[PDB]
Amino acid sequence: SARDIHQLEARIDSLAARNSKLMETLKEARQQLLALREEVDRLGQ
Amino acid sequence: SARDIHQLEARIDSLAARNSKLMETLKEARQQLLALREEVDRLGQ
Amino acid sequence: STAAGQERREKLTEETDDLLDEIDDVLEENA
Amino acid sequence: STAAGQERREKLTEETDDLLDEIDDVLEENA
Repeated sequence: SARDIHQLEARIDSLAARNSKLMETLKEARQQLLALREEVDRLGQ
Repeated sequence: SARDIHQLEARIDSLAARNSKLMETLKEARQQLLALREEVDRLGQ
Repeated sequence: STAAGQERREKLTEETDDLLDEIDDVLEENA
Repeated sequence: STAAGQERREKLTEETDDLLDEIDDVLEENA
């Protein structure tokens, strides 16, 4: 119970960090997708 | 304790689903970034 | 420059726009 | 078509490559 609580909390901390990293990487992807779409429009015009 | 264990389990379930969604969306962004990089190289060729 | 080339760039940009809107949704829902 | 336009597309593709390798890292570490 004390040990279960502690291991449930550490799994939460872990997923929380993973989600944070995934979210950051996705915001970077968002920005680079937009920059490549603008270059594709410039190249095709 | 029963109620705590359940709430920690439901937060874990929640974060697990969020991670899954973020991961899926990032795999999609990966494929689209590659397709845009190939079009950039075709247009600048 | 060909019709097939223009159609390909339109398809790719349109898919990119659908993914940008979906990314923005994902990022706001995970807030 | 200009030297600046070529340098721009090279910068953009090289940044896209760095982000592709980082995405692959992130996706493998996740699993």
